[PDB]
Amino acid sequence: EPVSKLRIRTPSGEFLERRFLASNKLQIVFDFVASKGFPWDEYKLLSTFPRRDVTQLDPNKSLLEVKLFPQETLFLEAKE
Repeated sequence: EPVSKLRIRTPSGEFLERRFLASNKLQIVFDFVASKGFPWDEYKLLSTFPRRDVTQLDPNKSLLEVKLFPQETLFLEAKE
């Protein structure tokens, strides 16, 4: 029960920030960024290394299961 600390950079270049259960399902993060106004159908959620569009990952997996732990910076970007 330890701490995933994510920093999402917005298109404005500003930094969304918050912590989750590393045991927390991925959909949770999906919702967090969505609630802050950044919807899946419209935005790629990018991890640098290994470069993956996290949105494209199965929402059921854990942040632990997806190497999102314990100190990542992510990137939102228009799927247009």
